[PDB]
Formats: sequence, C-alpha cells, structure tokens
Amino acid sequence: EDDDIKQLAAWTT
Amino acid sequence: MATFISVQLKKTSEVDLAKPLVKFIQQTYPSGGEEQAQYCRAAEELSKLRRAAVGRPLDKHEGALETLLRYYDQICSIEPKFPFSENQICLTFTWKDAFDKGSLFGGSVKLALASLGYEKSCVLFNCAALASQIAAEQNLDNDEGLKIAAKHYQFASGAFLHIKETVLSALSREPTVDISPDTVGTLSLIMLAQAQEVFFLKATRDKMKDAIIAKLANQAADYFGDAFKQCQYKDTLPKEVFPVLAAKHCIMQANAEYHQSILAKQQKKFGEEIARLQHAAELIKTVASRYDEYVNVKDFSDKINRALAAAKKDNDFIYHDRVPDLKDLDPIGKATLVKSTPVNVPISQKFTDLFEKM
Repeated sequence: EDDDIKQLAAWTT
Repeated sequence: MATFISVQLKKTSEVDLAKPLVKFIQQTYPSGGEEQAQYCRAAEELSKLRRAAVGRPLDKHEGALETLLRYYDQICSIEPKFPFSENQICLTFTWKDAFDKGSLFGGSVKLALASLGYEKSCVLFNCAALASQIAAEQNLDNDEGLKIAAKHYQFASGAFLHIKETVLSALSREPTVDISPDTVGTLSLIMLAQAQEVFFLKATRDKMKDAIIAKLANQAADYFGDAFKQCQYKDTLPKEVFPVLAAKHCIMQANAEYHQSILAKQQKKFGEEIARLQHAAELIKTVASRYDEYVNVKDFSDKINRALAAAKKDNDFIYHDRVPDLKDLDPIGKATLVKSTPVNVPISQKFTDLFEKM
C-alpha cells in the first residue's frame, strides 16, 4: 500500500 | 470517458516589439558597431518570437507549447534589462478575454496596457491553456499518454496558480475576468483535479490494489467538489464546466465506493460490500439522470448493478450479513499524487536568453 503509493509517485519522470 | 475540461487561449493583436527596444539600444549604446547591432538583432528575434508564440492560433503539440514557454522565459529575463518600470519605452499589449465573448452592442472584451507584467500574465495563461488542451487530447489507454496528461495538468494548475498570486501587483489597473485571481484560482483547481483523475486512471490500468484506487478516486472527488463549489454562483467559465465538475465529483465518489466494495468483498464483509455498491449505484443514477448530455456512465452503471444483484442474491440466501447504513461505515481515505507545479524560469527546455550578455 504505502509502497504502492511511493512507486506511483515516482512515475512522472 | 474523454470528458476533460481545457481552456481556450487568449487572442492578442500583433505588436512590433523591435522598434521601441532597439531605439533604447541605439540610445544607451551610441556604438555604431556590433554590440548595438547584436542587441538590435536579438530585439528583431524577440519580435519574431512573439509572433510565433501568440500570433498563430494553431498546433496542439509540444513545439507550439515550447515556443510559448520560451517566449515567457524571454520576457521574464528582460524586465530587469530594460527600463520598463518607467513608461519611457512605449509598448502596449492588447489582449482579449478568453471567456467573455461580449455582447453585440459593445464589441469584444479587450484590455490594452503598457505593462510587461500584463504581457507575462497573458502569455503564462496561454501556456497553461495550451497545456490543458494537449493534456485533454492524450490517449489515456496508453501509459505515455497518461504521463503526458498528468504532467501537463499539473503544469497548467501551477501556472494558473502563479497568475492568481501575481496578476494584481503586476497590473496597474484591474484585469479582465479571465485572468483575475478568482477565475485562475478555479482553473488551477480544475487542472489539479484532472491530474489526480489521470493518476486514478493510471492506477486502474496498472491493476493496482483496490484499496489504493479507492483513495485516489476519493481524493479526486474532493478536488472536483471544491472546484464545482467555486463555480456554483459564478457564470464566468463556459457553460459546460459546471455540470462536468458536478458529474465528475459524483463519478469519482462512486469509483471510490466501487473499489472499496471490492476490498470489502475480499475481506468477506458482504453487508458492507452491498452498502457501498448501493451508494455507488445511487451516485451513478443521479449522474445518469442529471448530467446525461455531458457524461456516459452506462457501462459503469451496468457493472455496479451486476455486482450489486449478485451480492444481494448471495447475501439473502447464504450469508445473511446485515447491510449497514452508510453513516455507520468508516470513511474511505484519501491519497493525493498531484501538486501544482511552481513556475521557475526557465520553464522552457534548452533556454538561452537573447540578451544574456547585457
């Protein structure tokens, strides 16, 4: 969950 | 469903940037040589750049946006170099309202000001508007299209927000309604909501955990709700903006309840699953009857009601879970993946100031 949000956040690259 | 809001660009009259600028360069640099001749050249290139950035209403691709972005960077980089704070350089920019088309008894709604701050504000408006149009054109069934839309909506949100915070001190007089703080503040929130919606579509496409999808949808609902509440008593934006925001607020709440209901089912909380599907069905029914000409929710409606029928059938015959009232359910959380992008000159790629050696 929390890491699933972190991976989605690191997407706009 | 391809029902995204974008903003039309402001129109402006053609202006000869060159003549008032080099006339100052010939003044401060009596050198009949090449420094005066190279500034005069850069002034000629700046007037050309303005015509390319704001004279041709065409091209929803990155080249047109980068040209707009480049022209915004150039103007910001010039305010200190030239005595524009004083009105010894006579330059008048005339811009038309993006939204107020005007009655046929008083012409269009235009404003002309001898101010670089006015030009900056209107140019940044068109950067945000063109970015919103590029984002709205993206194929959201493709990951690169989703990423382009997410980036451009957050840029547009931050650029409208930058206008909100700076337009008043930049202008001597009061602005047209389109660039006024109330209007661009609402546009900033609309673009932020649409950026969050794109992250919800990304999560759905990548088949992320339903718990996470529900929190992304719930957060998008909050943004759309805040946006439509700012439009409730205003008629400045185009007619279709208010119903679309209201519909998207309810569609997002229904998406949150639908994905939360899947989690409930996975946990064998069958009464809760039914309660959340009933709420999603109610929200989608209200959108289908009120905002029918603005959104198409038929497929989502059938998915909800197929799930709710099967849930009720098995609960009445097998599990006999009590169906809780909505107010006895715990709230769905919220996860925000978006931020209004601050404008930090240079905002264009590979920027080179034409007056850097000055």
